[PDB]
Amino acid sequence: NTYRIDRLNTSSVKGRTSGVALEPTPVRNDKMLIVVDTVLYIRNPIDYQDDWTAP
Amino acid sequence: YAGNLTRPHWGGAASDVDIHLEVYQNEVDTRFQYQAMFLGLSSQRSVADRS
Repeated sequence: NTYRIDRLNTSSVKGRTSGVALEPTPVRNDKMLIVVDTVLYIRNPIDYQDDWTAP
Repeated sequence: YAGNLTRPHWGGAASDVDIHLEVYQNEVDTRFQYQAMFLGLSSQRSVADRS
């Protein structure tokens, strides 16, 4: 009943000068879900007598 | 009476007294069938699936 689509983020450009360490950055992610849980319906009962006395 | 008491009595018990013979069965009886009299003493019009 579920359905999965992954998501992903982006990194950011950073500057550096001579002897400066390159700071590592994470790239976050996640997931998304779509869950079917409801049943749409139409329920129309016709009695026998009304059937026998109407087209 | 020459056989007297000593007789097999197929379908007995102990001293051949209990009668437990198999029962026949074909059909059943119930209330007597009645046929509607007013089928011929009344016009039979039918509004089947119209109104």
